[PDB]
Amino acid sequence: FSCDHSACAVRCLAQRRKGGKCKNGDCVCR
Repeated sequence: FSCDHSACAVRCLAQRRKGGKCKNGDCVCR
């Protein structure tokens, strides 16, 4: 397990969230 900024970034931009960022595991989308 490892909160990758890339994975979240893509998973965010793909969910119509203009991407996001990881926070100690919590993938925030903004």
